[PDB]
Amino acid sequence: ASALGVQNIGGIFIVLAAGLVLSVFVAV
Amino acid sequence: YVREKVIDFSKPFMTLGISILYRKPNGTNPGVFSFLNPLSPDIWMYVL
Repeated sequence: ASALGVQNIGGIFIVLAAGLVLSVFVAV
Repeated sequence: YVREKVIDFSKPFMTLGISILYRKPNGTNPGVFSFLNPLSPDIWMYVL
């Protein structure tokens, strides 16, 4: 079939958001 | 030959073959949305 995200790409955005929050937490 | 055991046949006019018939419509598609066809609009919202 065609291409999607979600199954293994859908958890990498959690890593992106956690990295953004942790980078802000270092930057304080 | 199965029918030939039942009834007689003459010499045939020409040999008749079996071949495949299917039209070829094909078509076109602009790449401005089909180029990003793996990139579903949920992933477009994720990247945005």
